[PDB]
This record gives sequence, C-alpha cells and structure tokens, in this order.
Amino acid sequence: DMTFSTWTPPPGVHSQTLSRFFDKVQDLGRDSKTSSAEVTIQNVIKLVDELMEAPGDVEALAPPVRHLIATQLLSNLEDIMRILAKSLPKGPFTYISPSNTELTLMIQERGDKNVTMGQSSARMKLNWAVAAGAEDPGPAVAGILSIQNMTTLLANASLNLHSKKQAELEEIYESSIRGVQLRRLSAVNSIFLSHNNTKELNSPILFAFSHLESSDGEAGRDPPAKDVMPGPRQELLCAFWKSDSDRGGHWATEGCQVLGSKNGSTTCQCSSLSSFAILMAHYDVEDWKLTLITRVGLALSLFCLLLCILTFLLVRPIQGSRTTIHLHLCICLFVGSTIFLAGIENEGGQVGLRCRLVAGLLHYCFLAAFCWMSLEGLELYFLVVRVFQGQGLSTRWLCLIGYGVPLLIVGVSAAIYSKGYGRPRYCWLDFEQGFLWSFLGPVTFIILCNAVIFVTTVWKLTQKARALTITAIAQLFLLGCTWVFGLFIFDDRSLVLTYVFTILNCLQGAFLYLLHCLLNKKVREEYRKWAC
Ligand SMILES: *[C@@H]1O[C@H](CO)[C@@H](O)[C@H](O)[C@H]1NC(C)=O
Ligand SMILES: *[C@@H]1O[C@H](CO)[C@@H](O)[C@H](O)[C@H]1NC(C)=O
Ligand SMILES: *[C@@H]1O[C@H](CO)[C@@H](O)[C@H](O)[C@H]1NC(C)=O
Repeated sequence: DMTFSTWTPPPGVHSQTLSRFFDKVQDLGRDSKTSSAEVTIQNVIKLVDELMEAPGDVEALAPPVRHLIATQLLSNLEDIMRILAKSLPKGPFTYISPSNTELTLMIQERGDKNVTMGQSSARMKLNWAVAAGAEDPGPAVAGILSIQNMTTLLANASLNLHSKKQAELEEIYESSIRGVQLRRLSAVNSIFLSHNNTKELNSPILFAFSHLESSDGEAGRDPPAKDVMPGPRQELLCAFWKSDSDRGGHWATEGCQVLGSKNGSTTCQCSSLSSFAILMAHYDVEDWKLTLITRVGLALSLFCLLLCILTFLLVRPIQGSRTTIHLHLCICLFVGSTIFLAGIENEGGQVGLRCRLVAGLLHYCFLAAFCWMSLEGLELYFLVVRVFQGQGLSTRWLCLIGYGVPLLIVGVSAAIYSKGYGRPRYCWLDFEQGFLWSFLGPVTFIILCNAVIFVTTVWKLTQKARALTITAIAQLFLLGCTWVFGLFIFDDRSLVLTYVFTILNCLQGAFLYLLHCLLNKKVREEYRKWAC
C-alpha cells in the first residue's frame, strides 16, 4: 500500500501512555495490508478507544498541552483515513467500534449531485463538487467520524467568542460575560473531504447532528433522544475545533448557525468543514448586585423610617391628619426600601413571578409615597385656604387616595404592560415599547398637581404654615431626587451615582425623622415620658 504517515507526539510533550499508543500505531502501519486497510483504520480507532479507556498520565499535563494532543490526534486520524481512502474501492464504508465509535466513509466519482450521508450520529447533506477536490483528479473522498469520550482529552476546554458574537451576547444579557463552561451533546468529532484545504466552503453545507444519551441499557434499542430544554443563560452551539497558537486549540462557532432541533437532532448550516460538535454551553455571567455601601445605607434609612413609624403610632399628643399622612408616607417608604433590599437583585435568572411581583410592589410603594406627599401638600393647601378654621380631611379618604390611586395606576399599567415589569438584570420596570411615557405620565401629572398646590399655598400665604410649606417642598424635592438617582444606579458602569443614591436615602430618613419627630417638641416630651 501507499506510505503511511508517522504519528508523533507534539514537541515538548512526554507521556508514557501516549508513547505506548503511538508505538502500536507505527507498528500497525508498518504491518498493515492493502486488504486490511479498512481493518487498519478500525484497529487505529480501537487503539484510540483503548487510549481513552486508559487515560494514564495524560490528565497530569497542562490543559493547553492536552488540547494540542487532542487536535493532533484528530488531525492524524483524518490524515490516515484520507490516505487509506484511495486504497479502497468506490462505495460507502460504515463501521461501529465495540467502544461505540462510528465512522462513515463514502467514495464516488466527481459530480455535483447533492449527497446526503450518515447513519446514526449525523446526517450530512453536501454538494459533491467539493468532495472531488480542487486539484485531485482521483475519486472523491468524504467521511464523518464520531467519538464519544473526547472528555478524556477535551476537559475544561476553552471557547473563543468572536467580537461581534460577544457584542450580540452582551446586548442579549445587558452586561459582561465572565466566561463559558462547555458541556457537549454530540459525539461527532470529524468531517473531512479528500483534500486538506477545507477552511472555506463556496456553498454552505447542512448537517443534522444527533446527541447520544449515555444509557446503561442494551445498545441499539434505545429510543430517539428527548429534547433538552434550553435555559435562559445558555444557548445551543454548532461549534468546531480550531487550533490556536497560544493554547493549542479552542472551540469556535463563527461560520455556523442553528436552524432547528427535534427528534433528538440539531440542524446546523456551516460555511466551512472541520471537527464539528454540538455544545450545550452554559455562560457564566455576573449579576448586578447591591454593594455593601448601598445595603448599609438602605438599612440606615429603614431604621430611621421605623423610628418614624413607631413615633407616629405611639405618640398620642401629635395625632392628626398631618401625623397620619407622615405615618403612611413613612410606611410606604419603609416597605419600598425593604422590597428593594430583599428583591431588587435578580440572581442570574429569568424574569419569574417573584421578580415581576417585586417590580410591581416597588412601583406601588413609589406611587403611594409620592401620593402621600401630595396629600400632605393638599392638606396644607386646605388649611391655608380655609384660613386655619380646620376639620382637616378624614383619614379614610386619605387612605383611599394615597393607597388606591397608586393601586389603580399600577393595576392599569400591569394590565397593559405586563411584560414591562421585571428585567433579567434587576427586578424593576423595563422601559421598552413606550412604557417610559406611560410611567412618567402619572408621575409628571402628580408633580404638576404638587407644584400647583404649593405655588397656590405660597401665594395665599403671601396675602408657621409657610415653614410647613417650605418643609413639604423640600421633602418633595428630596424624595424626587432620591427616586431619580434611584433609576440610574443600574445603568452606570462605575457605581459613583450609587454613592449619591445611598446618601440621598440617608438624608431622606434623617430629614423625615429630624423635621417630623426630633424637631417636634411634643414628640421629645413623649420620648422622655417613656424613658422616665
Ligand atoms: C468516558 O470515560 C471516562 C474514563 O476515561 C469516564 O470517566 C466517563 O464517565 C466516560 N463517559 C462516558 C459517556 O462513557
Ligand atoms: C475546570 O477545571 C477546574 C480546575 O482548574 C476543575 O476544578 C473543574 O472541575 C473543571 N470544570 C469542568 C467543567 O471541566
Ligand atoms: C419526532 O418528534 C415529532 C414531534 O416533535 C413527532 O411529531 C414525530 O412523530 C417524531 N418522529 C419520530 C421518529 O420520533
């Protein structure tokens, strides 16, 4: 037969088990027969099977060395199959190893017929023109090899993501990717033509790769594979093995695309030919998490609001409409901050029911606190207009307005934009599909109402209540500034605006407690009465 290639380890690599494998490869190639060429190919495949079954000291090597060895082994297997392919007559050649390694070969004359080959692991529909070769005048050579336990060699493999592929993935996930963990599905490991120049195809070729299930039952009787449910943080790879100058080799996905997956199969279309395999690759991505600074600041604001609520609940001299409004505004702020601490973080998952509920209650607590501030302004207006006679406004109407107007707004918005609640990064509203206008509508309308109320109250007072109007205006400004800076903490790469948001929460709690409780004299007298 024709001269066989000498199989050598990669330079600088020492391994006794691999040397034992290559010595048998060389001796078999020395003693191979023309009628045993396809036997020689199967024997080489069985030697690969034994090498997998006896990993030895290969795993003790560096991963880049192991990947380089695996690339060399698959390349040599392609070379020896190509060499002995011309030694075989025309026709298909299909063999299954006792270690369940499938190899398909096919020899036909030159032509442009659409040829669909494959038995179990894969189905390759290719144009036969490229199988003949650009310069080879002999019969066309093409084949597919599938080996199941490259995990012996391809452990902790690396995936090189293309720049535009990274840009698309980060647009999909809306932040950076730490890395990729690779879990393959198929045993397909080699697709080759007659000539070695298969780096580019003038026409894409379709493949139907099936993924074997490692069942412990009788072989050949298993049903077709059940489809794996795709998760949020994972997408399906029609990948190939490409050598690398720095780490031996890596997985790559460019030039290939996914078309569908059913009956235990995945349909891929590729612009080139190489070692193809289907990966079920989970992407490791960091999730936006509140910093310790922000958590401590929110805890301090919660403490201040708790002191406020206890004071407004227990100090009996100060009971009134203003105290009721401050009580309920502090309650809404406390509940909103508690929900923010407990559920703004989305721990690297999809937008579930809990995340959507957290976004809904955050919006409700927002609108309720804002409407209770508006109620405080409205009662100041009513007090000034009636020239301080009184009777206020009943707490039942106050609780209807400040807890039902937000309920109506949130219910309507969640009935229209149910998909706009919760994001994969944080449990807060998403402003796509015109949700920004529908969210700023009620907010800007109540801002306009508050501004009208405050300017009318100031105008009426110009013709102790001016101090209350100033305090209400400053409190509204502080709450609005806190919320506005609470919307830009998620976007910013450098969390310097989170410092401002934390400081604004701290100042909001301190402002409420100082102005409404500490600077109050009846509150202090009640405090010393309790502490006596
Ligand atoms: C493949 O063989 C390795 C040992 O070399 C073993 O750890 C692994 O579980 C096997 N996997 C399958 C699917 O046989
Ligand atoms: C990746 O390699 C590390 C050792 O660096 C090992 O602890 C870990 O189990 C490996 N994980 C996979 C999926 O190979
Ligand atoms: C393959 O699955 C589809 C449903 O996705 C089913 O309609 C079809 O009958 C199945 N065929 C085989 C051979 O399992």
